[PDB]
Amino acid sequence: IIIATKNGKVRGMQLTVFGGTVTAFLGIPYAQPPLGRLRFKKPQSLTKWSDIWNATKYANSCCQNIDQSFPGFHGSEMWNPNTDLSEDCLYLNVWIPAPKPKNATVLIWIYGGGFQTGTSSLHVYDGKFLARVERVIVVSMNYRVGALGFLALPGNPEAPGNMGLFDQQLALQWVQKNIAAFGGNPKSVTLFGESAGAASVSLHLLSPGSHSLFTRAILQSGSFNAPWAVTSLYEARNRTLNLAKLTGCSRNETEIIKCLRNKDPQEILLNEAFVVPYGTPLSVNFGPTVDGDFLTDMPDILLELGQFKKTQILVGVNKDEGTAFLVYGAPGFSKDNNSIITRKEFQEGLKIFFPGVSEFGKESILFHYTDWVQRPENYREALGDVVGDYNFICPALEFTKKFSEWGNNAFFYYFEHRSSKLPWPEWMGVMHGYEIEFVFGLPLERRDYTKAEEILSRSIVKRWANFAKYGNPQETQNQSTSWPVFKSTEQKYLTLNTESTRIMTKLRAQQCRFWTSFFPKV
Ligand SMILES: *[C@@H]1O[C@H](CO[C@@H]2O[C@@H](C)[C@@H](O)[C@@H](O)[C@@H]2O)[C@@H](O[C@@H]2O[C@H](CO)[C@@H](O)[C@H](O)[C@H]2NC(C)=O)[C@H](O)[C@H]1NC(C)=O
Ligand SMILES: *[C@@H]1O[C@H](CO[C@@H]2O[C@@H](C)[C@@H](O)[C@@H](O)[C@@H]2O)[C@@H](O[C@@H]2O[C@H](CO)[C@@H](O)[C@H](O)[C@H]2NC(C)=O)[C@H](O)[C@H]1NC(C)=O
Ligand SMILES: *[C@@H]1O[C@H](CO)[C@@H](O)[C@H](O)[C@H]1NC(C)=O
Ligand SMILES: *[C@@H]1O[C@H](CO)[C@@H](O)[C@H](O)[C@H]1NC(C)=O
Ligand SMILES: *[C@@H]1O[C@H](CO)[C@@H](O)[C@H](O)[C@H]1NC(C)=O
Ligand SMILES: CCCC(=O)SCC[N+](C)(C)C
Ligand SMILES: [Cl-]
Ligand SMILES: [Cl-]
Repeated sequence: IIIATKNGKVRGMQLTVFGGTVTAFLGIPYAQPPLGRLRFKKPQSLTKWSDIWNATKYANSCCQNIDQSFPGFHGSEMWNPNTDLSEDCLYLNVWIPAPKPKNATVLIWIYGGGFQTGTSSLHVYDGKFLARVERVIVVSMNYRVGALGFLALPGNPEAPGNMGLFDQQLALQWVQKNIAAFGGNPKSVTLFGESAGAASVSLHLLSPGSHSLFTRAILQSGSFNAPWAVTSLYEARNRTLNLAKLTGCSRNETEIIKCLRNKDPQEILLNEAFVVPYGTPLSVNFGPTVDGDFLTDMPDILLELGQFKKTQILVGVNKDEGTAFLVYGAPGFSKDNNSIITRKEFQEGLKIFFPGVSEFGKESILFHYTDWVQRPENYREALGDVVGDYNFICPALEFTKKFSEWGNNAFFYYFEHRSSKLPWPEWMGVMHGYEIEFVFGLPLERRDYTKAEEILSRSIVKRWANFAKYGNPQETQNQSTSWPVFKSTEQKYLTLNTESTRIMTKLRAQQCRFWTSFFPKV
């Protein structure tokens, strides 16, 4: 099938899904390749073409270091790019129902990866199931990551910072100007993403330039107020310079960029890892910064003072968000044994996750998380919760609380089902990033998951779809639990699992009081 867009014609491909058919347009360019003099600069508008652009395969993934901690292991390799890496990577994908819809709601996915990795061609981000089952149009895009996408030199158009965020924004603009041609409704666009993707979504809720580019937002395990989500102006500076020295580019800050623009992508990727003296396993070396363009002030200030797009949001986290990072630096941990660690190892673990923190700061963490209720796995579980609560759960809850205080309906979920096919060991539980497959409906495919998981995925897909279409995450036909709005007082949230869905209140009340009130002082 051939669709006519503002920049030219594009041909897609037909896909057979669940006895039906979906039309996919993989790899549509949405900006001039950020190459040469364009490296480090904001994305430039694309040059219109003649003839038909074949959008029948995923495009290149942006340059990024790859996870090599477990060669041959599907647990980690499933997140690695499955497409050739290249600086020429500003492309997006579109999955539309068949027959062509007339005014369908649009779901725009923004992948996570700590702003350093990720790509939209991953198997778990395939939008064809949603396009098929819910008749929504699914869009996803690749955006620059790492130094190539977030190198910051505030005020300098050569390397202003947040380039990756601008790529996402330019992609959202593309949908505004072109989605109607694919039978989509530019007035009904819901953004959703996980981890850094979620933090990205939350930042679009704060960026004036993105206000008119979408309707609603879904944030899975992430928000800009997460401690790893925004790079301080000081950090950015010390990192841009450290990268300069490491590539023999130290200089006129503008000449520094000119020098870096001659370096080979690999030389840059190779040195990104040492810009931080003692980084944590989250390793967000180059991320969003208050640039004065995309972000006009410290996000915490904007959130606190109600300066953001007023709309409905759906926010949530997984039960064991932190476990996954333990095997990437925490001493005594391993995906090949029960990882029963000691108090001493736990203490060294804190050193790893809280590098620049005072000794008293770490002791307070120990004090708060070690009042045992003896059990050999006490420290193993405490460290996991420490990492999860500090980096994801508490920041997500705080964001939800503050956001809803300004009148908008908000819904919060607590994902507690561990995939029956999870490659990681049992002690890691309901891991970070493993609810994604349920949202994209992979379990709907019987060729693979238990019956219970198929049903769970179906319910989630319906709730996510209803939220996108109507701003209300309900499943109204199968006598399902009603999802209550989250309010600052009651703080009700919904648990998602195979057993039975429940309405609970004040998730991690004691732990977040610690991370949100006390800790920020030390
Ligand atoms: C800001 O950066 C300095 C310099 O970092 C060093 O040079 C970079 C290019 C990279 O190779 C880093 O690994 C180097 O550390 C940091 O100061 C260094 O701190 C480490 C701590 O282990 C020490 O070993 C070095 O001697 C220090 N180098 C200098 C010149 O002071 C500094 O810590 C960074 N600032 C912050 C807030 O972390
Ligand atoms: C779980 O494994 C860790 C890591 O050890 C490695 O992986 C194992 C599966 C096995 O292949 C080992 O030979 C590998 O070295 C164990 O942690 C190590 O413990 C020893 C002694 O306590 C220590 O000298 C190492 O530095 C540790 N390595 C690190 C940094 O984790 C851990 O003891 C194992 N847990 C169990 C079952 O006790
Ligand atoms: C696009 O695919 C069609 C398939 O028949 C082919 O004819 C055409 O040459 C392709 N376009 C390019 C530029 O290769
Ligand atoms: C799509 O729906 C919007 C309202 O949500 C409406 O304004 C627009 O005309 C519709 N587009 C179509 C079907 O032409
Ligand atoms: C509702 O229940 C039916 C049959 O009991 C099931 O096949 C279907 O998947 C469910 N629909 C949703 C949206 O969960
Ligand atoms: C590095 C710790 C384990 C991970 O989270 S790997 C990537 C996960 N995701 C891309 C889904 C955010
Ligand atoms: Cl102390
Ligand atoms: Cl239910």
